[PDB]
Amino acid sequence: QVQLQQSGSELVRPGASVKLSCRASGYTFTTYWMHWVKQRPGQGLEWIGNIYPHSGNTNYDERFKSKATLTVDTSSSTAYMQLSSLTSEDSAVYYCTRDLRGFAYWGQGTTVTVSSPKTTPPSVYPLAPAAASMVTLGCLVKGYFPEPVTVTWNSGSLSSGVHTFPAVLQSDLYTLSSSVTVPSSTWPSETVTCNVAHPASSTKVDKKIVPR
Amino acid sequence: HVINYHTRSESSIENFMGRAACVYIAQYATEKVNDELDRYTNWEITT
Repeated sequence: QVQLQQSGSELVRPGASVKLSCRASGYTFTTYWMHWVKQRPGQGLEWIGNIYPHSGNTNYDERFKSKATLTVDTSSSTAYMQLSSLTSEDSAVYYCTRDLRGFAYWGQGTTVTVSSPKTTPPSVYPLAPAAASMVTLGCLVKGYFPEPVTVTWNSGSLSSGVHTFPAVLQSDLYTLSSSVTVPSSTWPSETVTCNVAHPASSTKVDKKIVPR
Repeated sequence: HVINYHTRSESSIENFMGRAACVYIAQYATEKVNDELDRYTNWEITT
């Protein structure tokens, strides 16, 4: 089987050269076309270019030229797809399609958000009402800058009615939601908490939910 | 009279149909540049 997946890259300070590392080793070595598929959060699938290992011929496309190089090294069997002189529009999921009659062998992909930002910690605010059989719960997140965030409810014991809401953008700050439904026999009987985490700022915020 | 001549041998069915006629021009390569002119081409038979 073509092992294993692609690598990860985080936000890099502007001016340095980041580098992806696409680690498909399913040899088949080394005569194929490693075409890199890139897709925005606008759900459109675009093409970043391909590379050929037997002689060394790369390619490019009009919306990603100058200077996205696709270097090849058959000793390590990796394909490099990072673009320098970048802007913030390169914040998109970056796949790795191998060559067949179609685009059959993809990778798993990585999203690389690049800017000159500041990593902000999250802050759990209690969403609790101040009557009926079941009440929906939740705790709002407001103002975390990089897209790594964590979603838990009771650390793996009340993950039934957790709806995963997107962090749509306003004022350059991500705002998602995580609402869970509780029955009246456990509220306010057991102490419910929500614990979110930010890997990029390495900050943990917790809050216990109280009836107001 | 005049006596006559000119047998219809080339107006036959097999003399009109039997001629090596090209039906398809298959194209392939060794290094795959794109599709088409990829290696390994194919063609379902139709005349």
